[PDB]
Amino acid sequence: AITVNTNVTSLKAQKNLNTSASDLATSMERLSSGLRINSAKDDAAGLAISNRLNS
Amino acid sequence: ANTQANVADAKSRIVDVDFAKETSQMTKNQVLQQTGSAMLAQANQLPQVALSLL
Repeated sequence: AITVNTNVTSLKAQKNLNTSASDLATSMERLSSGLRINSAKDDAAGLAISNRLNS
Repeated sequence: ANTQANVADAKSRIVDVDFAKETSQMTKNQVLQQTGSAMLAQANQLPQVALSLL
């Protein structure tokens, strides 16, 4: 069909572009900080193990 | 004289700096400054994707 009111290819392209931008921002943060684990989003058990090793 | 030597040793253990450790910390923070500068300069260019969509 040739339709004007809905465009699905654009929706899917938007979602892919957003995923790529998120990944790039995460990498930029990790290079700026120098650490792999900046939150518990990253690795939760490693966070606690590293707190104990830090103590 | 004996006691003065031993007490000055004791005070030095508390007050004086360690050059071997402090130079290492300095070099680490130098490298981190250069990396963070590069990363911030690259971060300020993110709003330019909109011009592509526009």
